[PDB]
Amino acid sequence: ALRRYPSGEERCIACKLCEAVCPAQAITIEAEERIDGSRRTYKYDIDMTKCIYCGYCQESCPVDAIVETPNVEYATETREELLYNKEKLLANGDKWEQEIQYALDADAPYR
Amino acid sequence: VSTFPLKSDINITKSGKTLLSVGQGGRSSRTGFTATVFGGTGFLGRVVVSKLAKHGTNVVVPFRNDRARRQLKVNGDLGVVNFVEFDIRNLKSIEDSVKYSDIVINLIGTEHFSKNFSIEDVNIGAAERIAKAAKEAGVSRLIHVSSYNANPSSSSDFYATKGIGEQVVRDNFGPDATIVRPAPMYFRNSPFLNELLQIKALGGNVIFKKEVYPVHALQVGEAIERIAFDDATAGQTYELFGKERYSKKELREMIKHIIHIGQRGYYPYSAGFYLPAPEPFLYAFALIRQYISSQPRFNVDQLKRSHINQEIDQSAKTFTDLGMVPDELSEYLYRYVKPHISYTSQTQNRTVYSKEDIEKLRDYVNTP
Amino acid sequence: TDLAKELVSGAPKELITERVARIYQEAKAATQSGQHNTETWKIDWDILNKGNRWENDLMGYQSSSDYMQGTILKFDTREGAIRFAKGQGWDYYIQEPKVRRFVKKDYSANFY
Amino acid sequence: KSQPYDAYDKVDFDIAVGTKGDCYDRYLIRMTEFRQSLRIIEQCCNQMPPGPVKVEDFKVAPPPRALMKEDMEALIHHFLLYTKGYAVPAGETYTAIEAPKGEMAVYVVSDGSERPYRCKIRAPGFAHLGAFDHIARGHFLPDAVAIIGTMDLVFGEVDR
Amino acid sequence: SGGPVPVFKKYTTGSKGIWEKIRQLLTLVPNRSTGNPLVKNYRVPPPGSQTLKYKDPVTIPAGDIVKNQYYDRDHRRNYPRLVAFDQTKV
Amino acid sequence: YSSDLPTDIPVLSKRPHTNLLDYTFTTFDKMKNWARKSSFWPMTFGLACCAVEMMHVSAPRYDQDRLGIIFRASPRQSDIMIVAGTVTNKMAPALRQVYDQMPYPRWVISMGSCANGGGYYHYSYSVVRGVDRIVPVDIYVPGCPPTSEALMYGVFQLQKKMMDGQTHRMWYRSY
Amino acid sequence: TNPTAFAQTTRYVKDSTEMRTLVLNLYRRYLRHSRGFVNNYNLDIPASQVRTKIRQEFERQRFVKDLPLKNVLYMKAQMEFQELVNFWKQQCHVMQYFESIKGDSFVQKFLKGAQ
Amino acid sequence: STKELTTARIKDISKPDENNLQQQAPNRISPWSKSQKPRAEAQDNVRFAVKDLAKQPRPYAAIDLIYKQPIRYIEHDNVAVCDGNGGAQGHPKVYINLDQNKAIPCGYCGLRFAQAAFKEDIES
Amino acid sequence: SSSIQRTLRNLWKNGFKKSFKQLQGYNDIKSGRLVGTDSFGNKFYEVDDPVEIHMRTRFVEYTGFWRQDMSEVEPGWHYWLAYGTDVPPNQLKPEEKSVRAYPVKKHVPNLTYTDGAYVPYNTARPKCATWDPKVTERP
Ligand SMILES: NC(=O)C1=CN([C@@H]2O[C@H](COP(=O)(O)OP(=O)(O)OC[C@H]3O[C@@H](n4cnc5c(N)ncnc54)[C@H](OP(=O)(O)O)[C@@H]3O)[C@@H](O)[C@H]2O)C=CC1
Ligand SMILES: CCCCCCCCCCCC(=O)OC[C@H](COP(=O)(O)OCC[N+](C)(C)C)OC(=O)CCCCCCCCCCC
Ligand code: SF4
Ligand code: SF4
Ligand code: SF4
Ligand SMILES: [Zn+2]
Repeated sequence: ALRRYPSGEERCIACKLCEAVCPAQAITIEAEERIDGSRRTYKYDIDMTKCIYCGYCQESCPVDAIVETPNVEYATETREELLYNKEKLLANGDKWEQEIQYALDADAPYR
Repeated sequence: VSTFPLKSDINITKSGKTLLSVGQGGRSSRTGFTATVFGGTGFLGRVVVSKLAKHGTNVVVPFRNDRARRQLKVNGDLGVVNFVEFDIRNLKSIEDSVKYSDIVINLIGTEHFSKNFSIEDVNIGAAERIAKAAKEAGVSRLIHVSSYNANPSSSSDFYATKGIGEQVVRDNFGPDATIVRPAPMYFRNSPFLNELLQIKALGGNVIFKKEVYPVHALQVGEAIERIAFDDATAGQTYELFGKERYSKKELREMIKHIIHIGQRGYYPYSAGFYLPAPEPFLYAFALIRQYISSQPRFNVDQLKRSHINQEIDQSAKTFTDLGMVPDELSEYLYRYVKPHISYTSQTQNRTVYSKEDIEKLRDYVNTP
Repeated sequence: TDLAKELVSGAPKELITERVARIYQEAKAATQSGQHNTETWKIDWDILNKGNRWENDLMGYQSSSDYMQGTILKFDTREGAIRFAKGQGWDYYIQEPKVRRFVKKDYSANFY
Repeated sequence: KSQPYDAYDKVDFDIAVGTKGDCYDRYLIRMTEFRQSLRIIEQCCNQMPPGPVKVEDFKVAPPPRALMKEDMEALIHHFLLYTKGYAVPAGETYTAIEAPKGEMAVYVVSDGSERPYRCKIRAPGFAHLGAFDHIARGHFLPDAVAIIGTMDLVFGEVDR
Repeated sequence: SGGPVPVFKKYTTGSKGIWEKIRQLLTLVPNRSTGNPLVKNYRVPPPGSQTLKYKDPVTIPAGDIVKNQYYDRDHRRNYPRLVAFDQTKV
Repeated sequence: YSSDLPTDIPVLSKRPHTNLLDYTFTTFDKMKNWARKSSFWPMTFGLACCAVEMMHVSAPRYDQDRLGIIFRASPRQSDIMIVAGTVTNKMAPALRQVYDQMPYPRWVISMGSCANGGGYYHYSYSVVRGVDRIVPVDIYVPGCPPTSEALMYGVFQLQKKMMDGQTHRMWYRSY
Repeated sequence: TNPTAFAQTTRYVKDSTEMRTLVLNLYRRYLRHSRGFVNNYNLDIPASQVRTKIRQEFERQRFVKDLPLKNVLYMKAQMEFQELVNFWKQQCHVMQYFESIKGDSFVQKFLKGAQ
Repeated sequence: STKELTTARIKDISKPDENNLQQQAPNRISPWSKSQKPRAEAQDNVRFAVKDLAKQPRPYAAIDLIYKQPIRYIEHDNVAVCDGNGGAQGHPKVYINLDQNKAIPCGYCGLRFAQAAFKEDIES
Repeated sequence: SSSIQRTLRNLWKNGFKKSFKQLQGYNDIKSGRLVGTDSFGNKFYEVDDPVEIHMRTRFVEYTGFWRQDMSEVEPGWHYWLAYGTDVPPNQLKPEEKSVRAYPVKKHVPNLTYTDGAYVPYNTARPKCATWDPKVTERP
């Protein structure tokens, strides 16, 4: 999931750390200057059929933008549904924000 | 198939769209075309869907059987093959299948009538509705597959409805509709060969006397690939047939020797490989099973068609107009009847029938 | 040297009759003052004129058909790179590295 | 015991040794190793010391996240460890550990870069299965199933 | 030495009252545990509800702000050199 | 030869039950769908680490047998094919043959990143990039490996799909 | 450890004349097993076409002159022979082996994209 | 008008409709990047033919939410310090100069900081 | 835990209607103290019975009677059910809650096997723009 700041702004600054670390090369990122001048991405894809669910992207994120929810019940009928774009990842972040906050408040001190 | 089906990487449709192909022509490549294959879960449909999707062309497959459509998706990459649950009695479902399509191939047709559909409804009503819906969606190309003996004045319901289907399609979609008249097609699990391979073929003296010009099913699907991507084929009629004429009795006896049913002299007669019955009895049995059996059996109309041989319309076009040489049944006969061989199992030596071996076997069959 | 080792390597014939490899020494990046990457000789293949990269319409992925697009061999000497390219029967060409001319540089020259 | 590693020299345990060299002896050894491992686990719980769990070297080990967001040098090391990695001095090694399957070893070749030049993985199951022909000859079919089980074969390890 | 341990000293759910007396009579080895973790002891504070306040542990010689020159502990760049002895040097 | 096709007859998945025969064949489908959903027999086809999580579904903690799930060693006696592991090019012909030997009705489950799209070995010279290149997949289970509950959730999704089958009502209304 | 069926001990032949005999001996073994290849893999072609295919593959290396290359070529041919006779190959591989098939003009490649 | 639905703009010339599925976001009509594909064009694909557009993921546009946050005005200091208002769970701490007579946003959060002496100039 | 006396106690506490619903999906008759409800409508309970085993002290009562879906559990209570914390989301401190600047809607479960399934698409424009043709007449 892709997370937001409490003000609603996206946490990711399109720094492309997660794309470089990813052992399976499951992350595709395209970025540019936003309309207002912010450093933001306009394309953030994760191939869930290619990811090995290893957490390197979460560890490398400097702003905690990309995280892994404790969710596992999202099996899909078609393989296309496992190709997450930015809209799917941002929606997941909004949907699972409360549960992610549970994990962060207990695991952040150990990081 | 080959490695790249299109003759050029840029194609302009009849509706004005410019389509650019990307890639060398593999699974990950694209042709820029989106096609709808009505009846893509049928015998010919699977061949057509496999050829279109293997080169990257987007295929929309309307379907009514949920389990039958699953094997079609393997042909193409992710997002290439799409499915729409449809019924010819649902106008909205048909209009959704052709909304994004540049090519519409109508493979819907039947030789039987059921409790829900008649021969007219599928061969004429379904074709007309698909053709008219395609034009209102601005589809550049429409391909309709009629039968080999399509004739609106024919005494057979199947041939007459196919003949009317050709005319009703051209009126609705327009002069830009291409019509294909394929001969009986031979292939793995082919209906033309399944009847011949059936051990207990009731009334073989009345049914297996029909003479046809069998054509390879892989070539028919290949021909449709040529027609769809070549705008020079619009508005034409294609008769797809083999060079060599065959009678079903010759094929039946030739197959009997390949299967080695005759290894035991008594067995073919005892097992019921010959079931001579009077035609009036076959008519009665076909009439009864039209309302008792829940599965499509040999019906009344097919009994009429046993007396009608395949006649070729000379004015129509052939494989030569598409730059192809028809495959010979003698070359491919062994590989398509091989699964039905009794024992084989590399016991002593497999008897592989080549092109010359099949032709010699034909002489033996006709030798008294 | 003269042995045609490509007959036993197992690589497809297209590597010989259709692809061109470049033997080169990496040039120093204009954004950095390091020269470590310029100490080794490398071999890569010229891109295919068609099908090197195309956009997958489903997700915008960079699709390709060039199987040598991501292969870069490393050599310690120029002679070793030539000997290996000749051994495999590859069609290649050498890009001679540019050498920087030496000019004396002293602080006194800021005024004289 | 032959080449102690990772605090195995600070715990007390015994090794079971068979005599007949058949499957039953190997079953008994693996049951003793069950209890000896439980013996070691108890000592590790009691003797767990305080201190860092990774090397205090931010050029190899990632810095803590809290220190990353406050220290300039921590951010640089965090950035470079995840984008370029850490370079390893040129050379080669053959490191082996007493894996549960047997002797598992890796032959890693370093070229001074951040990516291994060669990584040969030695699988005890790969060597065990190579002796299956020499061991299972003359036995019956159900004995082969026992011999396969007694070798503790995982084919990801074999086919790495 | 890891000798036999009574059942009540093991962190598993056991029997009570008459059902404990019956278990001792019928079981061949009465001191064995049932293997069901204690609901009131095992994982009762979940990892997400721990009250411990974690702090990063740092050693003094290598993690202090003074007397902590990095090259004094730069073992990676002080690796042993690779030396090969041929028949000439031997 | 006049054909008058109705235009607004809903498709089978939307078609309500109007006459008495609709409830008859829907009862026929539900009796079969319940039987196949309840008698969920996968085939023992463990390939790689994904199989370990598949074993823990049969473990006492989850006890797949409580739902009627029994693993069969022969394709003849199994109707569910769970591809749990990496499919290699050397293995792909064997996987296709085993799949073809399963009598109908049959379903295929793709578990783990290897079977879904290749996962860690996507760019390998000897790995198939997704089992769907060989056999049709009915449900994809994500994870590396998917947890024992992740696999059970995928099975529940498939059983939900199976209970919605209308094989015998399709013959009555669609054919 | 006993070697599998039809397994030969790898050897480096230092005589060109001896190498020619070994190739001829292996060439006849391929021809003798042509019918076995048809039976085991259930091919759609007669054994006569298999022998033509075997001859064509052998003729592709007829004019190889370097002796070290001959030893590798002979060794791999022995491995291929062992693979086919022992039915280690799947039937799909052998079918595709015999499923191997005037080039296009400059304009024909140009109009479609070429390579 | 399909011109506001397919062109990147700093502001939407009209009020966004939360029930309109052709907007880029429920709270924003136009896209906010020159390379961002318009949602209306993206949904005009063969794969959306029989798909309900309402249930598709439509997260709110972050560009419209961040500018609803009031400007933070700093008293008796020309430097603003921001770390995400979360500390260890925020972003790396950075220092923003406020000498210029305008609001300057954070490099990570996008929160805008300025001096109180420039409050009148900025608001007008 | 598998005793018939435990079932009889839960049968009495729950009643006929509650227990029969458990006899249709749960394959077990269980009773517990209500902890809260999610936006989708599911009810969550905690069991104080000493005879319950380690991993069976928390359970959900789904809204449906014939079919149950794990994805219908709200993300707020999904973590609590899996024993990730001892504080249910309805017992959360105001500072421990998530702050959303966007509105919140009803929980939406997994949408597979429906018409609402997620359809992937490219969020980026084509990297090259073709020339818009124009005609200028020569003098
Ligand atoms: N030897 C041959 O097979 C010959 C073929 N033809 C014609 O070629 C065309 C292709 O048929 P073929 O593949 O060969 O064999 P089939 O007769 O099995 O193909 C029939 C196709 O049309 C569909 N169909 C029939 N009725 C309906 C209906 N009411 N509603 C929706 N779909 C329907 C079927 O869908 P579904 O499977 O889901 O029921 C199927 O896909 C046919 O029109 C046939 O008449 C003519 C001469 C020779
Ligand atoms: C004679 C041969 C041997 C016996 C075989 C018996 C097999 C067991 C039956 C299958 C069970 C099954 O399928 O019931 C499961 C289904 C649920 O179906 P669903 O898809 O989960 O929901 C879809 C259904 N809605 C939409 C309604 C939710 O329950 C039912 O609808 C039960 C209600 C029907 C009426 C029940 C009482 C009528 C009397 C029935 C007894 C005479
Ligand atoms: S968790 Fe998945 S996406 Fe993230 S770095 Fe690991 S493999 Fe890549
Ligand atoms: S690591 Fe975090 S901030 Fe950097 S690109 Fe990935 S998600 Fe964005
Ligand atoms: S997906 Fe992951 S867990 Fe499953 S087989 Fe592949 S590597 Fe193993
Ligand atoms: Zn900030």
